[PDB]
Amino acid sequence: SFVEMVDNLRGKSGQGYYVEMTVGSPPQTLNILVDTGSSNFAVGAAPHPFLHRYYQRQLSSTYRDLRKGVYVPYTQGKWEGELGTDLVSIPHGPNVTVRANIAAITESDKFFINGSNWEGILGLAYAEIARPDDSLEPFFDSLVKQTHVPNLFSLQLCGASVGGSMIIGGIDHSLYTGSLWYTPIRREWYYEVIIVRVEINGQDLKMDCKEYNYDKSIVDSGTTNLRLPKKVFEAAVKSIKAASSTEKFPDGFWLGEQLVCWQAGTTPWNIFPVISLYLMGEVTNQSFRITILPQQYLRPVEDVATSQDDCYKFAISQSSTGTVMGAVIMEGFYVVFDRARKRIGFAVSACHVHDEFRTAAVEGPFVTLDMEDCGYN
Ligand SMILES: CC(C)c1cccc(CNCC(O)(O)[C@@H]2C[C@H](C)CCCCCCCCC(=O)N(C)[C@@H](C)C(=O)N2)c1
Repeated sequence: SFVEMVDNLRGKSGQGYYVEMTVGSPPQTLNILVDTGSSNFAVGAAPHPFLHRYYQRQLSSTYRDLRKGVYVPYTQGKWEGELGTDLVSIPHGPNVTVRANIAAITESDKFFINGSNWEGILGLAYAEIARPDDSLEPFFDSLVKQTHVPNLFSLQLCGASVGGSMIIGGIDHSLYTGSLWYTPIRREWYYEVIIVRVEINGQDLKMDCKEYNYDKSIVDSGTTNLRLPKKVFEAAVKSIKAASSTEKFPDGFWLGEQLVCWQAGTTPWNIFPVISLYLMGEVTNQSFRITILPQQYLRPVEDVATSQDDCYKFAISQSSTGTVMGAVIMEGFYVVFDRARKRIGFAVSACHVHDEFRTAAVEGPFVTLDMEDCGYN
């Protein structure tokens, strides 16, 4: 019955992936951004220039006020609203209805995106990072408690306008090839993992592996880019610059500001290196790696000019709050959030990214000593 959930995600490049949901009685249909990097379920509940529609509490006979305010500040963007509960369903999901916490967004800043087609956010991470506090039960915890849906879901985000799948309650084996490789969830707040080694074009960055996880590493479908701590970011940019010194780019390109362009069909993919992230495995001294193609961290963008060339933005950003494995990393992999077994699985997606001589990969096993020391304390 998982086939009913295949291809239930849609989105625009750089504007996230969303699923169709209904809230209230009678059902109100809304597109909800799926975000594994937060734990609040929130919807537009008041007019906004970028909102096509929104939740109208007054029309829901099953709405209940919680008489408590709420606000969420993300790394970029924020909103504030009113808490309440209502009945929720997922048309292209499991065949159930749950009573869930809903933050009715009444005011927001640089959160909704002009013409993005989604009107709310579904935070899939754990209660610990829920606002206002961990007693506000997140959506997925409610789903699992109230129904027979097993405590795991999987995400297949397909790249370049974009689509994918959120398999709720299980794993759909037709969505990936090869074996699934699992990494422990270090702590149940964000989906936190431990990166134990980083290579660029097969060259180890040779840093204290604690730097990779300073101060945490998370898997976050609500973030576009791969975000790296200052020290790691500088090493990676230095390495990617050197591999691609055949050509020249504005330095604002390396900051994610300016885009770069090439004559349609002549993007010089070969001069951009592949990036390998090694993740802590399930057995002692064992890791596995995921390999990222340049087609993943060079995000295609529409050229606002009279030209119809190939234009891209550098989708690796500097971070001050740890490593973020964002959407461009998850694209091309099938990612299993196995909450029941405190682990996250990776496999090559059926909608994988294609190069001519190179391929994205999930390979193991590897031996890695002292992986324990890579976690930050
Ligand atoms: C809420 C708490 C727990 C919290 C606090 C700080 C950091 C985190 C880690 N997760 C951050 C996040 O992924 O949830 C948001 C989601 C977003 C606002 C949701 C709407 C935007 C979706 C499409 C545009 C993506 C551009 C982008 O990449 N962004 C806008 C990053 C910069 C970001 O900030 N994304 C969680």
